[PDB]
Amino acid sequence: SRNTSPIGRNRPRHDSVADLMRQDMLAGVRAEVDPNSPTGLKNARDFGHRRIW
Amino acid sequence: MEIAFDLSTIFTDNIQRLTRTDLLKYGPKRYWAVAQSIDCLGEMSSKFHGWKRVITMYDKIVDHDEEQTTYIMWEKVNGSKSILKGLLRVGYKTLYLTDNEQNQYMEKAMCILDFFVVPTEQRSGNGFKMFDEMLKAENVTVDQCAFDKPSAALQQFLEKYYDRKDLVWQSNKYALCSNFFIGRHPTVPF
Amino acid sequence: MREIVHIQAGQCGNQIGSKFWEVISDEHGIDPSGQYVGDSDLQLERINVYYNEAGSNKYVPRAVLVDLEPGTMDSVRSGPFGQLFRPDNYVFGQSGAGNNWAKGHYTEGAELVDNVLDVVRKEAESTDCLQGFQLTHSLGGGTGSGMGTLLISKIREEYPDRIMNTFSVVPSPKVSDTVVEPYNATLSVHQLVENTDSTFCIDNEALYDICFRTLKLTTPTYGDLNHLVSATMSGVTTCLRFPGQLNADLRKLAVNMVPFPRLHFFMPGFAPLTSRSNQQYRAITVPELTQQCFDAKNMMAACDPRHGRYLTAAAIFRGRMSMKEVDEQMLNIQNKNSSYFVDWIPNNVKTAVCDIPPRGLKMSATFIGNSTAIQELFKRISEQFTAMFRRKAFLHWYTGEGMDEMEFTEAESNMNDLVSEYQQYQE
Amino acid sequence: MREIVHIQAGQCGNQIGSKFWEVISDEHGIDPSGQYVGDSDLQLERINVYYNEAGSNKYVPRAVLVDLEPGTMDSVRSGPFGQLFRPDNYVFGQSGAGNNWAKGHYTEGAELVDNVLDVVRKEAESTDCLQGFQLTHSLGGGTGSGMGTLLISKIREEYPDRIMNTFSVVPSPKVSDTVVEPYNATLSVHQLVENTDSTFCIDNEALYDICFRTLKLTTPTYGDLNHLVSATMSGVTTCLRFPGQLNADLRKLAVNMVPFPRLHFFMPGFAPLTSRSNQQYRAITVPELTQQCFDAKNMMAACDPRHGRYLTAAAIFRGRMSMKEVDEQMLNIQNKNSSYFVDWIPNNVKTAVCDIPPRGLKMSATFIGNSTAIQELFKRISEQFTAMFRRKAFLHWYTGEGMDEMEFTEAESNMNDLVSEYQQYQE
Amino acid sequence: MREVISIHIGQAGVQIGNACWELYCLEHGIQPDGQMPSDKSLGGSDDSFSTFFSETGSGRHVPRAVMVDLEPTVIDEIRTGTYRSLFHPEQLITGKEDAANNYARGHYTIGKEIIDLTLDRIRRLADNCTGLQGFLVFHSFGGGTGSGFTSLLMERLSVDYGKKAKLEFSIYPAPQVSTAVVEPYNSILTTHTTLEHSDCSFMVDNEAIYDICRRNLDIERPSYTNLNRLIGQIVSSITASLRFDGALNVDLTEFQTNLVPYPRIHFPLATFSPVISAEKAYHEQLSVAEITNMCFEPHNQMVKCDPRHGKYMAVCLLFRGDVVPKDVNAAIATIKTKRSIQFVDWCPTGFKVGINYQPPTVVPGGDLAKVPRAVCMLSNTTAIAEAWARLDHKFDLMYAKRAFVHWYVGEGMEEGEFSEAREDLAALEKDYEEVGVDS
Amino acid sequence: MREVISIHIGQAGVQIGNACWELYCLEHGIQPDGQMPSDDSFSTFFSETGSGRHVPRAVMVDLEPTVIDEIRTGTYRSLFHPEQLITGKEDAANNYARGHYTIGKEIIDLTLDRIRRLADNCTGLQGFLVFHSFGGGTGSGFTSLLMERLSVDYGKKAKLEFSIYPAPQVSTAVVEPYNSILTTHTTLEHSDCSFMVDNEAIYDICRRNLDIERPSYTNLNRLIGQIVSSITASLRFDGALNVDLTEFQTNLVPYPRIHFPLATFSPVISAEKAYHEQLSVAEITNMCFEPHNQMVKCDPRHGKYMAVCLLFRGDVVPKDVNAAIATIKTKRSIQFVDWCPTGFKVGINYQPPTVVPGGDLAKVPRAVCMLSNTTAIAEAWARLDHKFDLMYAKRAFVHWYVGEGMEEGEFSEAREDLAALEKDYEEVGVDS
Ligand SMILES: Nc1nc2c(ncn2[C@@H]2O[C@H](COP(=O)(O)CP(=O)(O)OP(=O)(O)O)[C@@H](O)[C@H]2O)c(=O)[nH]1
Ligand SMILES: Nc1nc2c(ncn2[C@@H]2O[C@H](COP(=O)(O)OP(=O)(O)OP(=O)(O)O)[C@@H](O)[C@H]2O)c(=O)[nH]1
Repeated sequence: SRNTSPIGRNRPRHDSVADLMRQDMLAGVRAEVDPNSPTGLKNARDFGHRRIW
Repeated sequence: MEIAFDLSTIFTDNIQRLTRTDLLKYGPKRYWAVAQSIDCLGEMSSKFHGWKRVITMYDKIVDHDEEQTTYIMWEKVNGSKSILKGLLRVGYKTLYLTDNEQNQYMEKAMCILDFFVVPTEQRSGNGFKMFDEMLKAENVTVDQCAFDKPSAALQQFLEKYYDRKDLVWQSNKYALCSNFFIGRHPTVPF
Repeated sequence: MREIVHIQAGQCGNQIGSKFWEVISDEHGIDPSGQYVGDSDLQLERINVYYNEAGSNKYVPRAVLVDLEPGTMDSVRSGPFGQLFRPDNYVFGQSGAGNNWAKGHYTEGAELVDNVLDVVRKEAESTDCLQGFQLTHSLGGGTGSGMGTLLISKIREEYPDRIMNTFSVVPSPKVSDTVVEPYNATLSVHQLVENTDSTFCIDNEALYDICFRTLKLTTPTYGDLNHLVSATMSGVTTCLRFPGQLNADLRKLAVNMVPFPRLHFFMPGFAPLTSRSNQQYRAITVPELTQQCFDAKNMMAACDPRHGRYLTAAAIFRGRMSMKEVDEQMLNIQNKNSSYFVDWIPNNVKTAVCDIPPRGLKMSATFIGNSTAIQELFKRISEQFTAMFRRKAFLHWYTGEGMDEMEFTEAESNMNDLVSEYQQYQE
Repeated sequence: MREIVHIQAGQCGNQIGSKFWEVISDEHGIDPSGQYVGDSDLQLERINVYYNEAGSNKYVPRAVLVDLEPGTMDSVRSGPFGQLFRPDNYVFGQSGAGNNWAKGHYTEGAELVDNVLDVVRKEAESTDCLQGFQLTHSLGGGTGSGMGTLLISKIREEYPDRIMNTFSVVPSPKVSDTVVEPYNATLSVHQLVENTDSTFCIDNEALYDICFRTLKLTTPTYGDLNHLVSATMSGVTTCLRFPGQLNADLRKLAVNMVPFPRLHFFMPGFAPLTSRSNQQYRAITVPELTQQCFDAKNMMAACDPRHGRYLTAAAIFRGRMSMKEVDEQMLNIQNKNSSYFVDWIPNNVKTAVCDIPPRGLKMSATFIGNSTAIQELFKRISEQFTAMFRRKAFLHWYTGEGMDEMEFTEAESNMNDLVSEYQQYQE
Repeated sequence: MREVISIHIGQAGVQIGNACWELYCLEHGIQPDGQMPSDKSLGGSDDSFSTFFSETGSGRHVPRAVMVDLEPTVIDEIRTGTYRSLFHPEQLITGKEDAANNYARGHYTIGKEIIDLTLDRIRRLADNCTGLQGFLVFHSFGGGTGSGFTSLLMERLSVDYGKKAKLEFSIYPAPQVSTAVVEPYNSILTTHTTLEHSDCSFMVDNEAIYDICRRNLDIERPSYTNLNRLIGQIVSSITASLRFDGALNVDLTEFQTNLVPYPRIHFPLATFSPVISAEKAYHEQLSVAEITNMCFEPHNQMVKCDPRHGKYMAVCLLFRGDVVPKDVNAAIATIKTKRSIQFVDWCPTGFKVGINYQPPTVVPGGDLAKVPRAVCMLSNTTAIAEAWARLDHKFDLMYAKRAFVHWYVGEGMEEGEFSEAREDLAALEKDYEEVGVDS
Repeated sequence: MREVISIHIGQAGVQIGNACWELYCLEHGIQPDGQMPSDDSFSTFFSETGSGRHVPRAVMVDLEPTVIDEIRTGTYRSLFHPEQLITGKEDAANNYARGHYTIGKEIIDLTLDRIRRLADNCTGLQGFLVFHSFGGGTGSGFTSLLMERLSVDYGKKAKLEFSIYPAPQVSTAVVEPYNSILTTHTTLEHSDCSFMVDNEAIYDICRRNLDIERPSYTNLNRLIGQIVSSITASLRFDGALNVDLTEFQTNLVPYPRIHFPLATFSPVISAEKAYHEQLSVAEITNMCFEPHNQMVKCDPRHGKYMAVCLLFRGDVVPKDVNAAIATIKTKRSIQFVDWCPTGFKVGINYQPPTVVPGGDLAKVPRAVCMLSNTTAIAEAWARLDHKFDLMYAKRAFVHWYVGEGMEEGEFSEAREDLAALEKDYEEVGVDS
């Protein structure tokens, strides 16, 4: 079979320090949560207001 | 991002269809470029979507209990440098599906495990191209596919390019269209 | 030169503080990611009051987020402007105090207060000259009220000469959501009297009434109430951050508003509060602005000022205007309602005029009042505490953490002494 | 001009050198294929320090890879940088030393030493003016700890005046990963004290502690540890490749470090190591860099520097900064930690500022500390060796390859002297 | 982060646990196979599954439940049924012979045979979790196993864990419906242990739920499945605040602090007001005021006692889905102004309102309709003393002739224990009567 | 470049080799016919025919031809080279002398010739793998003779023997104490590492774990194949801190005669229970040291450990291994000698175990094979010594050996040699 063949790896070869050292990466962005999700509803209601003025 | 390798000499065309056997053959020992691309794209997707852990890894794909098919976009820039422009992972899972009127289902349906596009060219005709190529390769229409927790971008993409509405919120945290004639009903409401 | 440290305790404190930092960042043109995206150099100047520096025009608030439940930290981080704060400032326990003042004040509060004080003093020593501390919490809850009182005591022990302002959300019978909240409120009033320099008592009933009658808010969630409280919080400190004809910092407000050391329980308000329908049907000039400032329905303490003589008042204006008009309106509002103000004090209103109005308003005027109507606001809680303590209801929960009925009796006596002191100058 | 020859011995040393070449190629803009893809003229002005020009824009590193087990060379060839090195520079044997110092130092590596020296000489005579040798190995292993010492002795015999830098990973009790590592460690440190001029003592336990605490990494792989060591190595020789305000090469560093010939063991570190979350909210300045270089937790040796007085120290800063700030930081650190520095040397800490920072990094500071705290590590290794030598735990495996029993006594004899010499100046 | 451990004892406990775990599997998107089909549900706020379902290294999810029964029939039904792969094989603890509706048999004789294994499995689960909030114990209050083994396990857990919360959901015997002729004996024998070893004994009657299904769901002839599903709905709504985001969260500790006035007065009444058929769903407005009013009506209580004859001490409302706190405040005001709903004079405010942003989920094929709003009204009322009065009357009538006593005394029980349990129940009802008296 | 010669002697050794080579073929993807459809790991165990067919590097010898003919008629008849399956005419009849002096010598020449033929074709010989049973006649005597000649010819090469120690009470022969005693003397001189196992211990493992109450000799063997594959996997699969046979011997063998390690495979659980159990590195490391998980029927708690090798496989992080080892060392029950402060050796490999179809073991992500050189095996040798004393007091069945050309005094010599070995462990186990 094919799965019987030797399996390589990448987790040992991951170098997370290189990402940490690169201070030039300052994206600071995150995807919007689902508005209908409970966390989305909380963000809209408790942490959100409608413009009054 | 970008990867310093000749992705032209390892992949036949711009769109590459990689399965579990394909990724096993493209081992990191002698073909590290593809595995590094998979890991980098998975990490970028996890960071962008804000997930607590990465969901797409080469190691987590090769050892999975079921076969999965992944898609990646590569473009050679200047000799030994190439860039990554997207990632798509689709697999076949037995879903405990349900529909309106509390219908029951058991039919196997296609799953879009992950769908990430680079923010530089997110809407630049890349996601549509990848999805169309995946549909052509699998010869499977959208009417028999399931989406795993579609972020607002996914459903707006479906609205804009396929006019598919009334997405059902499955109890399995999956989303499907209104077409449920794939199989019979193990349990009718009454 | 007058940096201010912000402390958030409890769920209500955390949410109101998040809204406050959202509004402050809106005023200063601070990106939710911490960058600066403003257009006026006035915002960039004097930004050290609320924001430290992190290099490459990135600023992080001088805010400490405290709560015994990590879920509040997760919600704050996931919410808007969550990335603004610093993770080292996030200090939390294992489980919430469970509406128990003793749990959040003697065991879990005591365990967490060491880390909280370490973070607070680390932030304070980074300031050139701190103006003081401002804290946001809720008296009804256990974590908020208990650990807030503990923090107030510890801070007053550590920084005796600095200004401590707390924006307490006092409980009310009409919008009561906790069974044992009278106990927590009674326990916390004593500490608030003893250690805080000036407290801005806030009630959810008053804010809901404002949202219903002043504005036309339909289904007003907690976000709208927090936004109103945030607007007041930003207004009462606009002189420390912006120029103005007649500046007035927090110490000046305390001096003008506090005749006696214990009579420092204020009554906040926001003037330019008009419904979305009555927007073009009313101007926002100084006269109606002050009239809304002194209107009884525009109070955030849910006690009618008509039932108690005003001791002192302070309307902190913002935006371009004329000092003559402001002085005329203050004199008119003092003369036309002389029965509502103490006769033994000649001038009862302190005037402060800033230069930068809130983003989106031509002018604004945050009103604070040391009225004696707080008698009713505290007397309702005293009555509830008396009724509950008559039969020692729910008291085993408090005594399980190392409490005694003597503490409850002392707190009730202190609250009664406070209300009697207010009644002394009532009439 | 001031060329450096790099030799990688053992699995640990070979992997560390591979990661070091990755880091150097990233800094100098060298493509993994060997081509130059950089965009700054300073990346090419001093490319001769570590590389050799291949004519067609290809730059082959001046590295000699040695290991008795061909698996490491096979992995390097199959790695991302298989074509970077010269294919004839991989000098490998047939079978590994079997974690046996006797084998690699007396028979199995003894056959290979001739070829290794031949390739080292071929690399050396191609240089315009050789500066020194960089040799990476592990004290706990067999082939690394044996071949490295034999090759060091041969090089010192051949090249008496050229400086010798060894970046040796030292075994730790908490990461005890070999039954017979104390024997190899002592048998190697004897030759190190005898021959080399500068040894950087890296410890796996300290690197794990740094990755878990400072960087907050849940799963520290060997790539991360090798990247830390590579960053340290790049920082050490940053004055040989990039011009700066105050330049300090290898020989100047050696002169400023050692007060006596046998006290040439150092504990390095890295300044800008920050967590993923705190990266954006931390202001990187000369102070923060200095108090992180001199932080006890940031040291890459298991021994606590606070347990012994510093002999000499030096931080090789990188990036644009004011030398007044650097001098003030050094003076402040000297004043605060007066108990941790020797009295008989007036100015202990050395400084060096380099203009070009690491790629993607605004500024950095590589710390090198010559302290008596290494006596703790040496005492631990000596105690383990004594425990395993009272009863001759594994002595026969070493006597089978031609050693005498007396050699192990002599090897431990110098450890007592080496510990005493370090302890002699400690107070 | 916050985890709870569910213990289901006896046939009734195990069946209610089946209902509860079906509902939780639907709530968290977990298949009966134990695998979560969603990989992206492992990040973000979707980590709510860690409260009830533990995660293994194979990608499956193992519920934090212990199914224990002296007889193996129902557990074998589980092992053969749809949830074969869900529960951990060593968590499905079985004996060899049932308790035969004998409290002594389930307490000492057959209890001691497997009490050690049960405690070992519970300790093994507790060690794995790091944020154990408390224990949710499900048992029948009038059976043999679910009384004796429940008492033994409760006392052992109280000794070995102490301050950890212990929430009990017991099927209290109905006033008229009785499937066991000797159930009052077991009920009073276990009411002594559950009084000093639990924290919130949410008692339930079978006849009350039968009436609820008859009048609301139009189910003329229901069975145990509907009752178990309703109880599971109540438990899930109670625990929703531990795993879902929403304003005014209610943890277990604050729940007990606000609802339990005195150490012994911890016997509330649990109800699920928005119960309605799918046919009547369209016509109903399902407003917050309507739901809150449906909470307090005597026909929606799940213990067959008249709440009018007693005074409410503390009421906890745990809303779900689209709920605005202004609506809740208005509903509380309307409830307070009603003269029929009598509150004690020593409790001015007794409404611990909890709100959640997770709408209730409906199991396929269930009787309950899909609703956007739901709430559980849990009130500590003095009107529950009537149930104990009925139980005391039944016990006195049965014990005057000393009937069935030999069965109990043949397994180590002594009549002194019967007298002690009866005296304890009399003292408890006296405490309720005396506290209900206004000051 | 790193390949090992494996030799199977006796019925037990041959049957173990069946499972071992099935497991190797599964791991390397070689079809049982010897053809691999679809990358150099097989060089350790298999040789290239130049036509795509891969042949194992094994020599199979047995005096009785029944089992070898069974293999030659079996499914795996196409793997081994047809004329290296060396068979005799009659067995040794559970007699050491029969398999050493009379019948074994007639076939020892051919066996050594085939071993030499494999060695000459070899280029990177690492060591010898010998599978045999102490209790049997041929598997004792012929193994003794063969490994003696192998030590003479290739004294510079490692010799690893996987013997089947007789169980304390479970036995299938009446004269197995004699054979085991006679083999004990000859294993000391030539064998470099003897990983004996007990049938009773594997029976208990298959009973408690795997929930199998009728385990045959087809289940015991699969486990031994897993053990040997885990030992050898560091030679054919890349990983962090691979352990060669020379490294294994250096780390595990403190003294020239103290070279009798145990063997253990921890992640052995049933498929129905594997899914619901979290098999962390700490858990498997902890259950390696359980008394009932060792594949020798002895209590390691009574003895003191001297050298431990942990050969992890699959998804393993070195930090997790270090934490687990620290946790183990903090436990006072697992006692180590005072003169070996660092008695742990770790081998981490990236290749997870390959599960045999229809086998008793489930698919797991990580696995560890712990080989400990402890003094607990002195109890097993003491009980065997007592059995030999009981049988030799009356000279029960020595007349067969005398009539087969063996002196009676050889029994006393072997007895005193085993007594000296037990005294050696008693001496060494004493702390400094
Ligand atoms: N105006 C607001 N009132 C709020 C808000 N959140 C809660 N509250 C009210 O505050 C009161 C106390 O509730 P809290 O959640 O603060 C209890 P606290 O967090 O202090 O303690 P723990 O729950 O033990 O952590 C109660 O009446 C709530 O209805 C909010 O965002 N705005
Ligand atoms: N573990 C295990 N032990 C086995 C197996 N086959 C036989 N044995 C054991 O072998 C021992 C006896 O040795 P055998 O191999 O039967 O005999 P022999 O060594 O071939 O010697 P002869 O009788 O001369 O053939 C007994 O303890 C058996 O239990 C097997 O497949 N696995």
